[PDB]
Amino acid sequence: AGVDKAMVTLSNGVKMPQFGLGVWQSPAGEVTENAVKWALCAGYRHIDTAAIYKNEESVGAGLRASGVPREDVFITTKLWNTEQGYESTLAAFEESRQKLGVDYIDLYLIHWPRGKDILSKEGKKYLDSWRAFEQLYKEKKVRAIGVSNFHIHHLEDVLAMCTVTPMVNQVELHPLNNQADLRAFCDAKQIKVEAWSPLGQGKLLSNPILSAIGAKYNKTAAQVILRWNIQKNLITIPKSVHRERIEENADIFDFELGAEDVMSIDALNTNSRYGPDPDEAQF
Ligand SMILES: NC(=O)C1=CN([C@@H]2O[C@H](COP(=O)(O)OP(=O)(O)OC[C@H]3O[C@@H](n4cnc5c(N)ncnc54)[C@H](OP(=O)(O)O)[C@@H]3O)[C@@H](O)[C@H]2O)C=CC1
Repeated sequence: AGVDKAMVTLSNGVKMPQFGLGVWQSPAGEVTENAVKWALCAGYRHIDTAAIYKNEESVGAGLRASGVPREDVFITTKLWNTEQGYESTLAAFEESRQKLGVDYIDLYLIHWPRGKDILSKEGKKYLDSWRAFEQLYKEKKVRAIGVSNFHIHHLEDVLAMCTVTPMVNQVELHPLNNQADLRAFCDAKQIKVEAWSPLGQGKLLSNPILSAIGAKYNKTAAQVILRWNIQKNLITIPKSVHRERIEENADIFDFELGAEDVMSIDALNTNSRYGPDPDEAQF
């Protein structure tokens, strides 16, 4: 019933807060430190970062600045595409950990499978990366492990070799790209789906239908999308560097979208991505 209290239980029993702050494109230094501090002070208990964002030290600094005990906060970071492989994944994990200034990381994700052309030339290095994730998990260095931007076929590849099933799959998900088929698969395999670019990188916020739905509840279009995420049982990580938007985005536990509204948002799907298609990426 609140941003600090809404949880999704992963297949290993770990409670991951359903709502988090994304920090992609938040500059290292003061901007990231403030955004993180403001989020935590507003009751967020989850921060999503990545090695490639180069702001992990700032995430750690903002957490320390907030006064909120590290044990109450869920930190996700990600292994970058160029570091896939077994020993290289272990090394990258340690680098993230030291930058974050923590003893353990809550969730570690393979950032991308890498595009089909790279896979064809270099092999599916995400599999040996997953084996490294399994060792890190065995050694209690990380509380949960998962992937990001994996389609059903990438997931089948991991499921065929894994000793631990990926616990989260973080993918582009918003009302123009609802990921219905991937969600059906992930539900079957107990893989929780987490939405990236949930506000469509900001581009969805002028949407007539969404704004009109919001007006019914004295909420903004952004708040409608995020309430839709919550009611679809998704984990969501909207990004802002602005304190007012950070607080606004979290203020979605004082209303609920009715059936017709949910239907109208579901009708918006066009399978249109703002981000790269994981199959076609040339990185
Ligand atoms: N696994 C992966 O490959 C990826 C993961 N992600 C993760 O997902 C997170 C969220 O996705 P992201 O693409 O960053 O973007 P979002 O879909 O959250 O949209 C972010 C944009 O919306 C603006 N915004 C945020 N809240 C509001 C509001 N209430 N009113 C008006 N404008 C608003 C922000 O502006 P401003 O900041 O100026 O306020 C920013 O321009 C990322 O930060 C990252 O953590 C993202 C992409 C890929």
